[PDB]
Amino acid sequence: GSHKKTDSEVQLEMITAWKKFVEEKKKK
Amino acid sequence: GSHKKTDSEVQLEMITAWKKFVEEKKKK
Amino acid sequence: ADQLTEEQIAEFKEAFSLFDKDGDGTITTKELGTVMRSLGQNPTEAELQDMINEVDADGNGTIDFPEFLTMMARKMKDTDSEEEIREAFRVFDKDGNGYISAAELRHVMTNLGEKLTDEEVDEMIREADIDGDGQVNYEEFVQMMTAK
Ligand SMILES: [Ca+2]
Ligand SMILES: [Ca+2]
Ligand SMILES: [Ca+2]
Ligand SMILES: [Ca+2]
Repeated sequence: GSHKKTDSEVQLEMITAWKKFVEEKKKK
Repeated sequence: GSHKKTDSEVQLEMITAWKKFVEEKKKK
Repeated sequence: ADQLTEEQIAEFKEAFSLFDKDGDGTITTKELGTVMRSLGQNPTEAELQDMINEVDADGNGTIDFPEFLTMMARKMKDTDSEEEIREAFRVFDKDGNGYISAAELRHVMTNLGEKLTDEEVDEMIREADIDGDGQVNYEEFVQMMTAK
């Protein structure tokens, strides 16, 4: 039930995505 | 040909993981 | 566009300062860690190094004001990398008109092997779409990654 996106959260989730791409490849 | 990966490849890695945050966060 | 104004400078200044609560002016792996920790997640330090170091010109880990604004705007371990972004746009596109369409994003992604719906892309366009025409130009691309 999101009313409005907060600018800080968009950056933080986009930084979480950076962590995700590395994690997925290097999973050994 | 190719050996080391340029910006384009890193950007494909990010954009996939970026779509992944939308799934994780906002898919009921 | 035939005149610049300090609005851009002030915007970028604040967007950096948000993450750099310390004051010293570096976004290190500890800085990244503490932010996630406060909220309620505990990262793996190896990954925190990598995710920065792909882009970082120095490859030092301590990302100062200019090195952060590089990572935001310029991007990649090259010098004047606004051109490298303009080139990245042309790879993704099948035209290159200072934009990136939703269809073009679906194509270049799915080409690898990923049958996923377009609406998931569109959510993270209209999270911060300035122009409002179902594309992503230079300014919109940076500003969406640098949301303040
Ligand atoms: Ca610091
Ligand atoms: Ca630096
Ligand atoms: Ca386009
Ligand atoms: Ca647009």
